[PDB]
Amino acid sequence: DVNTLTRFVMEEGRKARGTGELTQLLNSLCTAVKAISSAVRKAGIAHLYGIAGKLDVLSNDLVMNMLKSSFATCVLVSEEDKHAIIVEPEKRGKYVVCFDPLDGSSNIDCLVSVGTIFGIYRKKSTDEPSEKDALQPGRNLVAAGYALYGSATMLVLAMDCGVNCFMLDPAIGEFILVDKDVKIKKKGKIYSLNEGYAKDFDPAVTEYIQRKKFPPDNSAPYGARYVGSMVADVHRTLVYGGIFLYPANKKSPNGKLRLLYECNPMAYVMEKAGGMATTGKEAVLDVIPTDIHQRAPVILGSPDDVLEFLKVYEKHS
Amino acid sequence: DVNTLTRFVMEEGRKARGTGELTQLLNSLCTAVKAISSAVRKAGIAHLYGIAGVKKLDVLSNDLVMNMLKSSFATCVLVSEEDKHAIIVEPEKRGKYVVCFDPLDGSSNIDCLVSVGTIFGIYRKKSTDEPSEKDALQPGRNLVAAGYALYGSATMLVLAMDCGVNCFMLDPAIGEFILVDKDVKIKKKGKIYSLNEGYAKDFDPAVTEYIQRKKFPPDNSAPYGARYVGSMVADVHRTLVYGGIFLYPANKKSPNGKLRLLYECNPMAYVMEKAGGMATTGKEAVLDVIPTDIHQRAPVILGSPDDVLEFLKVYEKHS
Amino acid sequence: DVNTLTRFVMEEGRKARGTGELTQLLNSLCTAVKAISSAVRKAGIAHLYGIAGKLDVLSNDLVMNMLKSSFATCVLVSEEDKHAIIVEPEKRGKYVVCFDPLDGSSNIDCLVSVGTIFGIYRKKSTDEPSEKDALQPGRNLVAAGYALYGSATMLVLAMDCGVNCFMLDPAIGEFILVDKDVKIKKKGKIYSLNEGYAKDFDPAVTEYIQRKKFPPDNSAPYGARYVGSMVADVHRTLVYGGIFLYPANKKSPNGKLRLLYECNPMAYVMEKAGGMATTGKEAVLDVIPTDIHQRAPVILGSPDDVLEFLKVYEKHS
Amino acid sequence: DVNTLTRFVMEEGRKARGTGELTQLLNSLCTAVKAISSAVRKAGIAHLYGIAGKKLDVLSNDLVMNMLKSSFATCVLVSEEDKHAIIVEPEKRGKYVVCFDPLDGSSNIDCLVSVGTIFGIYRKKSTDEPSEKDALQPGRNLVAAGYALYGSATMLVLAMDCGVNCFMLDPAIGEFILVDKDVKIKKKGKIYSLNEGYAKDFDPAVTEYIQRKKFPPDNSAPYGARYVGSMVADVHRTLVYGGIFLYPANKKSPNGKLRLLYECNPMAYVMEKAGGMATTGKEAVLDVIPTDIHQRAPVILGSPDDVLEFLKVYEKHS
Ligand SMILES: Cc1nc(-c2ccc(S(=O)(=O)NC(=O)Nc3ncc(Br)s3)cc2)cs1
Ligand SMILES: Cc1nc(-c2ccc(S(=O)(=O)NC(=O)Nc3ncc(Br)s3)cc2)cs1
Ligand SMILES: Cc1nc(-c2ccc(S(=O)(=O)NC(=O)Nc3ncc(Br)s3)cc2)cs1
Ligand SMILES: Cc1nc(-c2ccc(S(=O)(=O)NC(=O)Nc3ncc(Br)s3)cc2)cs1
Repeated sequence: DVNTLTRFVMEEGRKARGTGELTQLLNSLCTAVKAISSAVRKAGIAHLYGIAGKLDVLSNDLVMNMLKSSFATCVLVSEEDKHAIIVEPEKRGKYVVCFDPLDGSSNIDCLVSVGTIFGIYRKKSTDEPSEKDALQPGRNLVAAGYALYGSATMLVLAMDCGVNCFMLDPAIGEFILVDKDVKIKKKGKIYSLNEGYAKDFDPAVTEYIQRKKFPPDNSAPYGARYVGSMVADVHRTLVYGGIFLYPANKKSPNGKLRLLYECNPMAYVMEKAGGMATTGKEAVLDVIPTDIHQRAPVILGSPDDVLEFLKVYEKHS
Repeated sequence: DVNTLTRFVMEEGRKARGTGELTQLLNSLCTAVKAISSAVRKAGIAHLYGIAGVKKLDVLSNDLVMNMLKSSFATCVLVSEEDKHAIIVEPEKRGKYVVCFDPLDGSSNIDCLVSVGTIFGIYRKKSTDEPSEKDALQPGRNLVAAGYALYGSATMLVLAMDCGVNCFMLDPAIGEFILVDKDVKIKKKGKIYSLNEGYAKDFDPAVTEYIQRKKFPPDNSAPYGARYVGSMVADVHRTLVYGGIFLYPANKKSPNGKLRLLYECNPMAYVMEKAGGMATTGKEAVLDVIPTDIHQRAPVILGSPDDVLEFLKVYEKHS
Repeated sequence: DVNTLTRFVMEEGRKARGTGELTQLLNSLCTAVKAISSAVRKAGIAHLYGIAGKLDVLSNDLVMNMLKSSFATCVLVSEEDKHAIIVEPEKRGKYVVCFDPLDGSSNIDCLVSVGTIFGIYRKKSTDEPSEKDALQPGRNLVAAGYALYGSATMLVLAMDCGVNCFMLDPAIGEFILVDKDVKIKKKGKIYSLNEGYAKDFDPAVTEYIQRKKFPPDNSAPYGARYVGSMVADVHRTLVYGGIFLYPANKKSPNGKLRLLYECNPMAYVMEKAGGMATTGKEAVLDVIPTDIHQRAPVILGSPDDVLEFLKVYEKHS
Repeated sequence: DVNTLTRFVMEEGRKARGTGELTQLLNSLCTAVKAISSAVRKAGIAHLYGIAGKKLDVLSNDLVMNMLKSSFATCVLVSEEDKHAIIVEPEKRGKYVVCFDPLDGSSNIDCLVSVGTIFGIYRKKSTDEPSEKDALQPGRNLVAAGYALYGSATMLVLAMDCGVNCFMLDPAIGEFILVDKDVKIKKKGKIYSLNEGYAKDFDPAVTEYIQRKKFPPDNSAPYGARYVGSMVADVHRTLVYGGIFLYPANKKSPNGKLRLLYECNPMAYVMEKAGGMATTGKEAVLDVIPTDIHQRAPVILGSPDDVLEFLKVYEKHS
């Protein structure tokens, strides 16, 4: 029996007897995602080229304005904005949203896959809302996921009930539920990172990579895949299994990806799917942030693959 | 002044005073591509999941390309990645062109929504014999037109002909390919290398040396970045747009590479060379290989000319 | 501040502190309507004509299956089905829905406007669901409206709070609120009926129309419009004012249009917009039905116009 | 075997061994029509209502004007939206003259009534410098004419010397698919179409003819009545279902209401190529020699038997 994202979320929200605010949040977010998808696939591009005589900016505006007008949020943190955005009192709800409106858009000139990442916290304190309300560890997440604008558009939504995948049918502008209660493979056959930085690798990374090319137990070498867009690489990791790494290097001694709106949502999706996500020293979701734009190293994916990396890492202290 | 793919092609064809057959070819090809794009983006998927109470995409794409080319009255021999033998067009629909295509390259991993694409190469039938598979056994040098459609974050048709390379963006609101990049030229040297390094234990020694030169530059230069989508159209297109180098080389286990010459290597080599880039097997230009089997494989290394030349120096250094 | 149908209905539903079932129903119907629109605009027709080598039934299937799977309905009455459709026990909700899935589709070969008409009732008794639960007078309506597949696609939704109009943005599949709390003109300048059947007119109908063409005073005659598709004609009546008639005559003493899923929803929209809708003998919404497919004469529109018709109608009674 | 509009026109163009200029015109027009369709169906309206924080008839006119100019096929363009004819700049001049109504019926688009685009295409006949006079040709001189109907779906009807062909816009791929080949209208229909709101102004022939439709003197069944009020919608129904369409003169419109250059002549061309008729009462619409690009004309068109029946009544009243 068919189901849509909005209907699925309403049915779960009613079972839980919530106020409805989270459903309003998510529905508004979905409206923003469908709007971004339409622009990313270049609907209307003919008008820009004169038929009748920016993209990361528009995506950010779409998310900001739909979340503000949902009456469900109070603090908004985006990759695009230096400081947290405080929702005006007459539109304030109880939820905090950290998002990357068009992740990977730096290389969008080659039509690489792009996406939107989001993580949702409930505001905890009785104080007036402020940037400090976004400085929660990932354990505190209420919901997280991403929209992938790849060969098709897909929304992956992780909540405490698990992970579910919804395909955008653009003929009717509806997210169709296509993969329920998704679990990642225990172990995969693909590893994913920028090997251009081989010169800067920690020794633990270098050894782990050598095990994938020259397997010590006589198994077959892993394949290598690296789109260079986090949402595409993570979603392949979810679908086919395997492991994704953005460890520390010389240009990025704390890694390059951002903790609040890149690492935490993907880590949350992995763990709800039976996967893992580590910085090397701890779980990503346990990192207590002190800066909304702070960076974090990330290694995630199938549990056997991450655990193997952690064994190698532990060997190097 | 705005321009669309069809009109751009009509204006060039009229200037050249051709019969119109090639324009009819290209127009039918674009229609199948618009149909492929719509299925790839999962238009109508709600019906598969029971909203009202079916072929895999590579099968449907092959049917779309096949049926539009046959019904274009411009073709006589069609080679597809999907079919063991060439298709001979029925006499009442026969035109003068030979088309080799890959209808949905990269679709094996479309379950993760990776970029996919369509690759095509167009030849003039040269012999006066009855049309046959032998008419597709032409070297890449003989191509009249070649290109690809990339179904990525957006859909783009790249069309290379003797006049150069032009890029057309599909506006899905109106189903028209909008001309957005005219007479495109690749960077002389790039900063990205692209290949499956998981198989490093099987690398040819020249591939091992060249890749290490990229990671640990001997001249104190900055190392290159690495990108490998695993879908040829996406990787080659990034190579065209940002410059750099793409490798699917031969090794001991794969002495002739993995990619297919007629409808993967030749069309991309033609696009590269028209953009001021290069494309080599290691031993020669890809477009100079004289094929003997429509599904034969070929090693390919392509991209910015300085990068390809650097590879070829290393390849020669290993005798 | 932008608003969509889903967001608008959730917000009223929260103010009203309801269980959420009605919001679930309407969201499901909305999805069916987007699906009908896509098929009506002939998306994918290329495949029907061989590029790779019914419409009213499909629309009926879309509505039936979306409503059944909403867990909000228990009895479904459609123009397309001889008997009421009883929702299976494990999916039964509290609402009764009467609809015409593709009204006007008889002339769809000429690309005429078509539409979907719906009316929603609360099941009143605790008995086992049966056709009898749909035999409520239009006065009992919880919500009613229509979707018009015209030059664009619009959903007109009438409830106790008034009538609101939503434009389908097909680029993102969202119904945008574009006209809030709409009211009909007190008096209009357009009359609408099939004059080809003039020889069968009731004598009061003949006189009233003659007064529209040959006003006994010094005013200008009314204009005439008749699309032949009820959703199209009633929506024009709502937007521009005026009067729409499908009256009774000697050969059709009860009219031809159907009460449960054409006359009552349109009469309800009219009354919530400050209009009127009469059979000649009483308000349409006061008719107590005895058969789910029963017919009812209907005259509706701007109140001064409807009241003028009743004046002429009394003279011949 | 499937066929599209562009493919259908090229194949006929190759057979005719013409230069390609008309094919270039028509392809450009079809591109503007798809852009109009997308706008008319309100794609992107969410942005106009603030999702991120031109009137339709003006936009449509811009789309046709700019696509035809850039086609290198036209020299004089006449539009319902512009007071004077537009002369194409010299470096873009081709041989064709185009009269069009970019969004006919848009006056009542607030109620989502069907709207449409009407076009008629002429070869420039005079060798003088291009000017407004190059559009003052009788409809008999048309090379191509037709319309796009933005109704429940979008359909393009194309009439040429070879006959009338109907193409359905599949919005999933932005392609016009051939769905009705070489269309012929019914010899006689059962629907008449006109604004009876002007009954007090009808001349006696119109009054008698309508009375014959409601009270048939042969005791046959009355015709049904339909009047959308949008010309493209009413004419298309007439073409598909047969019957008769009327917009006669009245007191507000002593020379008729509909426009000769880009409403009456193109529909008259489509009707006659479909085996129908289209008359002013005094002569065939296509025989009227215009003197002013926006001049009006009375029109009665549709199935041949129905028009011929009207003309007998017209003859009876002298
Ligand atoms: C996939 C999953 N979703 C949830 C979930 C979603 C939303 C909430 S909520 O707090 O927003 N409550 C809420 O919406 N109630 C409602 N009343 C009427 C309507 Br209609 S929806 C609570 C839980 C849990 S697992
Ligand atoms: C981008 C470029 N395209 C070409 C090109 C394209 C097509 C041809 S052709 O042989 O097909 N001739 C042809 O179509 N003539 C025509 N007659 C009437 C119409 Br309308 S089009 C020849 C050259 C060269 S560079
Ligand atoms: C336009 C208008 N709509 C209504 C209306 C609609 C639905 C209902 S309801 O009974 O379904 N309750 C309901 O949905 N509660 C909710 N809780 C949380 C969320 Br999120 S929605 C009640 C009233 C009145 S005027
Ligand atoms: C449906 C119908 N269309 C016509 C028709 C259309 C266009 C012309 S034309 O003068 O433009 N010539 C022309 O296009 N030649 C071409 N050669 C190759 C290509 Br490719 S196009 C002439 C006649 C007649 S009935």
